[PDB]
Formats: sequence, C-alpha cells, structure tokens
Amino acid sequence: EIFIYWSKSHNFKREEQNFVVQNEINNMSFLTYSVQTSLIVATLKKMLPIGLNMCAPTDQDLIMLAKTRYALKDTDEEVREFLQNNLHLQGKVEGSPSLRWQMALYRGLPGREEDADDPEKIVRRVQEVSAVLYHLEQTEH
Amino acid sequence: LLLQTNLINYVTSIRPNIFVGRAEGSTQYGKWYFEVMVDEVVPFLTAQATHLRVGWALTEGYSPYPGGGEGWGGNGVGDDLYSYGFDGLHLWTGHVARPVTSPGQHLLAPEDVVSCCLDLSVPSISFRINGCPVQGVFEAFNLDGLFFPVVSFSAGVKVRFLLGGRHGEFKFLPPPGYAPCHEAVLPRERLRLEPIKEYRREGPRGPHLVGPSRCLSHTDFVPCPVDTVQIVLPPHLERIREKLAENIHELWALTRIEQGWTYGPVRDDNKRLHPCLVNFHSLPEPERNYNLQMSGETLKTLLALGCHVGMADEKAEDNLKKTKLPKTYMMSNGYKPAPLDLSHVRLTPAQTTLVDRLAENGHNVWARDRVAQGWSYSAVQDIPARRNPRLVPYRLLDEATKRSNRDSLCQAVRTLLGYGYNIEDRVRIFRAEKSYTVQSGRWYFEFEAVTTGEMRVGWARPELRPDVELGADELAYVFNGHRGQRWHLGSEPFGRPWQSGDVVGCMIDLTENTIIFTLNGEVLMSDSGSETAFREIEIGDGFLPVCSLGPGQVGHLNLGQDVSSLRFFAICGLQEGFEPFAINMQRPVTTWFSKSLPQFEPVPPEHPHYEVARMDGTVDTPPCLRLAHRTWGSQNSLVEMLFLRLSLPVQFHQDNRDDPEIILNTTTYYYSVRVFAGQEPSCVWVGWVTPDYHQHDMNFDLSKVRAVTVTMGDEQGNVHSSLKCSNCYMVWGGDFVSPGQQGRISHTDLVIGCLVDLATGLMTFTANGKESNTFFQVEPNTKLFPAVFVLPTHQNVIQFELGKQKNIMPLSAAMFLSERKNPAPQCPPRLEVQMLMPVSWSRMPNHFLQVETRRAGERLGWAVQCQDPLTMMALHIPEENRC
Amino acid sequence: GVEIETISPGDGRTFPKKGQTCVVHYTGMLQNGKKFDSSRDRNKPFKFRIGKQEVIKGFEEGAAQMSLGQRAKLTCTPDVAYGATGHPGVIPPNATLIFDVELLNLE
Ligand SMILES: O=C1CN(/N=C\c2ccc(-c3ccc([N+](=O)[O-])cc3)o2)C(=O)N1
Repeated sequence: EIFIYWSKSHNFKREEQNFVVQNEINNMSFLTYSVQTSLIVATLKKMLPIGLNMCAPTDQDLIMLAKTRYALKDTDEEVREFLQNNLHLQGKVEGSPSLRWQMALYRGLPGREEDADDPEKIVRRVQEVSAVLYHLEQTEH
Repeated sequence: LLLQTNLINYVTSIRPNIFVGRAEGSTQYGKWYFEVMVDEVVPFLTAQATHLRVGWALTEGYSPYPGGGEGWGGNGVGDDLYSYGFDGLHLWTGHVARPVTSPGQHLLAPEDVVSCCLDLSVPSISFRINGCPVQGVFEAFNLDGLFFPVVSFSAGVKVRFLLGGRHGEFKFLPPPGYAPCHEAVLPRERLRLEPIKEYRREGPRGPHLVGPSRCLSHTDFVPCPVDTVQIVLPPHLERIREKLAENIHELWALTRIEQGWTYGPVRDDNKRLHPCLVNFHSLPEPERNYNLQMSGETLKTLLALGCHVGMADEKAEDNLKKTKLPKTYMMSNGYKPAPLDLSHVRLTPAQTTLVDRLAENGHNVWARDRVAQGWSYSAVQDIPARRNPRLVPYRLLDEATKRSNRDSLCQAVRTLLGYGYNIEDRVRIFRAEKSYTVQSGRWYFEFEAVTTGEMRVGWARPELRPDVELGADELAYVFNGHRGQRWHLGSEPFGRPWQSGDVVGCMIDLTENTIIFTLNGEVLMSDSGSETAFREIEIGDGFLPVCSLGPGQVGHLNLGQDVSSLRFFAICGLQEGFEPFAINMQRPVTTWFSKSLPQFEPVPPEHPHYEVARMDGTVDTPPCLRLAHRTWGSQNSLVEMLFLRLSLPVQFHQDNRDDPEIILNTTTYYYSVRVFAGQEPSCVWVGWVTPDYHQHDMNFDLSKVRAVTVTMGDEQGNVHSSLKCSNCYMVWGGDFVSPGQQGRISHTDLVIGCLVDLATGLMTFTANGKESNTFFQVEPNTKLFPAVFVLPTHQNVIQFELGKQKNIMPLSAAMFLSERKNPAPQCPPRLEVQMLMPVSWSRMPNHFLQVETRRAGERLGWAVQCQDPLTMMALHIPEENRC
Repeated sequence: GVEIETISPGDGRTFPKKGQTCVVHYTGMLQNGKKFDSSRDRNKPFKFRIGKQEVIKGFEEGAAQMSLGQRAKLTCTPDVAYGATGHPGVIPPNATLIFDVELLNLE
C-alpha cells in the first residue's frame, strides 16, 4: 500500500530523490537516477514472495485479467466486483501439466489451505497482488 | 566390418584395504599370503555365465569401470594386464586365458578354498586350490605401484576373505616366510572391504557422486630424511655432544620405569628386568654408538636445516643443577635418574614450530638404520622376527604414538636452550545427456556439498570438453565453493565458501539471460551490488547441469523429479517461478562423466599444434603420412602417442625385381618409419601396440612398458611353456646412433623398418638397412597396430612410410582382404593416424549393482555376496577390440 | 577330431547309450572369440538322438563321452564339422568350433 501510494504520485518520488541527494544517504548499505536503489522498492521486492505465497497457483489465471482491468485506471472496488462477476474462469488444473505439482506443493507442506473455500477472500487476496505486480512494472521501465 | 552386439553381464570387484609393494625398503616381508573361501555359486543364474576370479592387482592401473571395456565387456581381475587372476582352471592375465593343470581341475565350485601367494623378492604369484598346488605362476611383472588382493564377481556368488586370523580363520598352513596378509594395516586406518575406483556411492537420500580417490604410492613407505652428510660439527657444538646424551638417556630411563622397569639381565615386562638403568658412560657397548650418533644427529638436523645458533650465555649453564627426585625413581640395584632442571627456560613459539620438524627427521633417521639392518613393519609385534608396528616413517603413524617422539625432541631442544646457547586423477566432471539441453524457460537444480573442497557446480554448454577444468573456457558457468568464485573465464570472487553440508541452488533464466547461484536460502552477492552471477548470456545451442568434484570429494546432485525432496526450493526459486530441471519425467536423468581412461582418437583436422598430411607415392617414394609441428615457435611441446587406425591379426599356425613364386606365397609384411634430420632419435620409439594400450605417460621409456611372464610346468619343475605377454613391442631410436655421431645434431635421416611374420609370429627391426639384434615373439590371434611414440623437437617430426622391400608384401595387404595378393603399396582413406587422448566422455549406467555387493565383517572372515542379475546390450567394435 | 575338456564334474557312470535322447545346453563360438550361436538365450534345451544324428558329427562325439551334468569344452575341426562348405551368414568355410556343453538330460 505504501508502495502504490509512492508510485501514484510524482511529489513523493521527487521528495525522496531530493532527500537522498541532500543527505547523501548511501541507500545501498541498508540492503548490503538511483531508482533501483530506492528503499521502498527494495523493501517491496523483498516482501513480494510473502504476497505471492498466499495466492493459489489457480489465481495466476485471473492475475492477468486483474492486471488488464487495472490497466484502465480502475479502482479496487470495481476491480473486485468485476473479478467476482466472473470468478469461474480460474482453475484448469487438469488442463495443464505444469499445474499439477504446484497444487501438490500448495496442498502438502503448509497448514490449513484457507479453509479450501472462500470466494470472498479470493478476490481480496488477488486484487492486492495484482495491483502490486502492476505498480512494480513501471519502476523497472 | 559391421558393428556387433550381444548381451553381457555386469562385473564388479571387491578388495581389502591391504597394500604391499617393493621399494628401497621399510615395507618388505618379501612374501604375503591370503585365502578366499567359496560358499555358494550359481553357474548359470543368467543367460551368459557366472564370473568369479581371485588374485592380485596393481593400484596404479587396475580400474574396471562398470559396463563396457576391453573385449566383450565385463572386466575383473584378469583383463587390462594390471591384475593377475585364476578362475578355476585358467591363469587370467593380459586379456587371454591360459589353461593350467591341476589334480582335478574344475570351476570355483561351492566349498572351495583358493590360496594366493605373492613374492616380491623374485616377482611371482602362485595359487593353491584345496591345498594342492596349481602348476602355473606369473613372473617378471613390473613392481610399479602397490599390490592388493582382489576378487571379481558377477551376480550370484558368495565368498569369504580369510585373511590372517582374528579377521578370518585359515584352512591351510601358509608356506614358510609368508605373512598372513593381516599386517600392513596402516594403523591410521582400519580394515575394510571397498570397491576399486568408484564414482557413485549410495547415500541416505540418493546416489552420492565421488571424485578421484587419494591412492598411495609405493615410494611412500620408504623414509627419506634431510641431507646431514656434510656437517662440520664445530667445536662449540662438538663439545655439547655427550653433554646432551645422558639427559635424554636418564629421562627415557625414568619414562621406562614409569611402567616399572628395573635393571636386570633379560628384557621381559613380566620378568621386569630390562637393562636400561645405567649412566651413559656405563651403557653396554652395542647400543652406545647408536646413542651417540642419534644424539649428534639431533644437532646435525638443526645445523643442516639452518637457524644458525650461538652461545647466548655460559654462566647460567655453569650453575644449573639436578632437580630433586622422590623414592619412586629409586630401584632395587640402586640406580637413580638425574633429570636436569627444565622449568628455568621456556621455548618461544618459533621453537615450538621448529621442534616437530626435528622429530620428523629423527623418526626418519631411526627408521633408516632399522631398514638397513633388515627390519620391516608388521601389525603384530614380533621381536624375534625383527619387526614392530612403528616402521611407518612419519605420515601414516597413529597420533597416540606421535606424541612420544616430539616429547623426546622437545626435551632435547629445551636442554640445549636451557644451557644457554640460544637457538634461532585430475577432476571428475559430471554432466547430463545432450538431449536435455534447455533453450527456454527457467530452471532450478540443487547440489549438496557433503565434503568441503575443490568442487564446482553450474551450467555448461553441451559441447563441453572433459580435459579442461570448468570455467577455463567459455563453455561453462560454474561457481567454485572452496574459496568462493564464479568461473566463466576467470576467478572473480562470488561470495562465501561452503560448510559440511550446504545445498547450492543454481537457477538459470533464459528469458533475459541471467544466472543466479544461492546458498542455503540466501541469494549469493558479488562484490558491489550485482545480485546475479552472469548476465546477457548469448543463448546458443543450450545449457546443461554440470558438476566438477575434485580429488577425494563427495557431492550430491538433485536435478529434480521430487519437489518435496528439494530442501530449499520453496524458500528461494519457487515464488519467482523456476521449474526444477526434472519435473514431468518418470525416469531419472542420465548423467555422463569424464572417464580417465586414455583411448586413441583420430587427429583433429584443426589441431592447434599437430598436423598430418597425406602424400601420394611417386615413382621413387611409397605413400607416406607426415606429421608436422605447426607451432614450433612459442607454443606447446610434449610427448605424444600415435598408431595407425587399422590392425593386422596373426593367422593360426594350427635390379629390385620381384618374382611371383615367392612374393605371392610369402607371409611377411613390412612398414618403415623415417625420422627427419633435426629430430633427436633418442626421443623416437618405433614399433607396434596391442589394442589394450592405455598408458598416457609423460616420461615414457622402454623400462616403463607393461610385461609379464606365465610359466607352465609339471608337478615338479620341468617347465614347458614360458610366454612373455606385453602390450608394446618397439625399439628405442637412441640405440641406432653411432657414438662418434652422438653429441651434436646430425643431418642424415634415420629410417627404421619393422617386419612381421603372420605365419610364425616373428618380429624383427632393421635400421638404415642394418638388421638389429632384438626380436619379439607373439601368439596366434594377436592384433597389432603400427605405433610410433615421439617427443617433438622439430617442425618436421616424423613420417610413416607404407613402403615395400624385396618380396615382403607391403603393409597394405594384410589389413585389407581385397588387396591380399597386390604387391603395390597403398593407403586407403580408412588408414589414418590416431593420437592418444588423456580423458573421454562416458555414460553412467542407469542401474548399478543395486545389491551394492552386500558385505559384512563376519566372524569366519569378511563375506561379500551378490544376488541380483544385471545385463546390458554391448556394442563391439571389431577392428579395435573394445566394447 | 574332438578335444573334450572338463569344467564341472558329473557322475562318471551314466554315459548315454544308443537310441537315447540327450538334452544339452550349449554355447557355440568360433576359434577367435566371436560367439555364433547359443541355446540358453532361447530359453530351451536342445534334444538330439544317437544314430539319428541330425547334428554335426563332432558334437556327437563330444556328447557321447559325458555323464549326467559334466560341463565340457569340445573343439570341432573341419572334416569333423560343417567343413569346406561352411554356412551362409554363419561360420566361415575353414574354421573350427568350440562348444561349451552341459548334459542336463533327464531321460
Ligand atoms: O626401540 C626400542 C629399543 N629398545 N631397547 C634398546 C634401547 C636402548 C636405548 C633405547 C632408547 C629408546 C628410546 C630413546 N628415545 O626415546 O630417545 C632413546 C634410547 O633403546 C626398546 O625398549 N625399544
């Protein structure tokens, strides 16, 4: 959330750059022009696997759909409503060979699998990761 | 002409960790003796046969890899000529079996005791089955290396090793003077039954990969000290020669009375009367002189090594006295030790470093005189036999014994310091089959590091070469972990080393051409900030997983096929998206390893240094094959081994005008070799090789050739057959130079001609038209390749000549059936020049002997058994007797 | 002729007689190491009779002097075996045969 707040505003980036150049903060010793060395970006890059873990591999199918929905400057509420309108397009577990072992890994080692049935939680856990993945693209570009 | 195929068995070998050899000394009983008892044997558990031989082997050349080999595969004791075996009626050496006469000859049936005897004074190996001797022995085999017992078996036998008692009871009395093989145990190591030169070992969670072993040489048991021959012993040091002697003498006397020694006439601990309790001036004459020379050598070691000493003080020495001793040191006769004061001085850390070197030298010198007297190492102590378990010079001694020598040396050094006088097989590269090359997607495989050492893991091109270390060329992207480095063309550091067990997660990503290496859950970082090992990699043919375990190193490659088995996949690699290298494969990935067996291959057309040119035969010269060193200026120069790509078998015996009635009925064949002027003849060997020559030596000479002699006789002497078996029949080119011409560079080419008679097996060599006095005799059904071994000293090195002589049927008449009666020299394109390569790729069998040759140290000997059958489809090449 | 040797001893008193069916497991090879035919790969024994030869004559001499499981190595010479006519795609004209025979006949 802090990352997208930083991304969808020019003044935040300008002030961060000015602060860094003014204080001459290394911004590299903490992690052991200089956008790639930004503190927020590095923190989100380190914390992204946490967000990816809570998403099922079946939600990967709806990931690009949510990204395309957000491509039109959409909001969280309308994106969630659109995803819930067609929440049946996810799955295809038996239609691909690369999804079998992913589902097996998801089911096997962790604990409870989010009660295995939560339509309301699926859109909630998909929207945030889709927004994060979208906002991460512009930083590298 | 056509590639044959057949079903052959899988044969393995099992040896005990007992090594004997012949050298200048320190390991010489001269004779050894062991037995093998057969419990049960199924003769035809499979379609082909059951393999079981026993005998001896050499530690430098015997290395039977599972699968194919020489002949029809299935190599054990016997084949490759580095081993000498006996099945139940044949003496197996070289590759051919020679039948032997026995009272009731039969195969190794159950309840059979075969005893093998090895003699090193005269090199001979003898066998005795069920007590009755076998009328056949080996002789005149070169003792270059160590000898160990070995048994070869294949899928269905069960035998026991009756070594020496307390490790297997005997069934027959050994011949006199023969040790029961239970000595030479090298007390730093215990007794074990292990395979020979393995590259794959079963582990707790999969097959571990093993690099080259650290074998022992035969020049390791001989002790060599530093040179102290030229020692002046100046008067200041000469004066303190005896002065030091009685200090160690009395200190060792009190160390002896620590267990309770007393002065008496006869040394026996039960009797407790060893004469050792007199002063130095009152010691018996025999050991007195030895004590003086040892005490002097204590000073000569310091003098010869360096560390120029000087008399720092003399006044302190004049006032030093003897420390008080209790009544315990007093003994019945009246002797009392007089230990000099020792706490008044303290050795500096430099002295603590240099003291152990003097003990190293002292033990070597001590062993030297003992082997000069005729003493040898033995696990069982035997004073009347002139043995005790301490002749191992320094490096393979037990640490419990090591302390006494350095204790005595430390006391001697502190005595000197107290009296003033201050004192000042290269690399085993593992890979994956070239059909698994990946050109898209993201992949992830792990590599556990069981041991810490020179081991490299990474991704390599499918055209990887086995004779070059990984990272030296652009065909590999590996990460060295001994110190921490990334190897593509250099040695740039790439993080921290490993520990005892450290999984390395190597992932490649061909979407943007990056390679990243991870330790146990952490992404490795380079110097500044890269976070990636290699970037912008030009993707070409593909990439394969690689592994480069060094000598004495054990690893564990986990390509995939079990996501749950990957220990650190979920942490780093799974979320970013990295399919393990093996996911949807019901069969494990087949690996290919670099087998260090020198085989002959054709000279590459684009060799950096060597070049071979074919020239047609003119009206005066025959067809020729020249060799030129195209980079003689500032490039590589080393010995090389060559032979012609075709053989000629020996048939079974059971002017310049040629006239037809002799030339069309002769059986002699001729080929000549011309050495160009400027190349020294002393570095040229011309002759023939059998299809089982695998010696890639760098200091080759006629004394390093393999040889053996098998002698057959009746039940007392009267030998009938004495066959000399070898794999290299050539004559040194340095024996054809006149003494007057020797000493400079000549200008006349030297021509050596070799004549082979395929009807009688006679071998002759002529130099410049002059017949030599050296000849060889071969056996029927022998394949010989025209071979020339040369060390280049010129850009015009050597030239093969498929020439002709007066009705001698030129060489292009026995290798080809069509031109059987054609008296014209020829050189068809199939006949080329093949050079010897150091290493070559090989295939790891999918299923080894999964029974693992179950062995255990049972009370009645060490038992090893194999139960499950194993077969493979061989592919026999007829011209070169391989499989 | 034949140069029958011994590999595994048998009984020594149960030699085959006239008009009897002998069961053998044999592996043939030329006198150079290249095997040309075997019976164990076919997973069936070979049955032949004396006086009804249907077999090379040297094999008959070799199997004649056997006793209920004696493994032998028979060497058959030309004019005792296929001889100068040889065998198309099989043993060359002038070659000797070596047979590793085991007489496991159960009568
Ligand atoms: O090998 C032997 C020989 N021997 N008995 C004979 C002698 C006589 C003197 C010594 C002697 C031993 C050790 C040291 N030292 O430790 O410098 C100095 C002198 O041994 C015996 O009981 N073990």
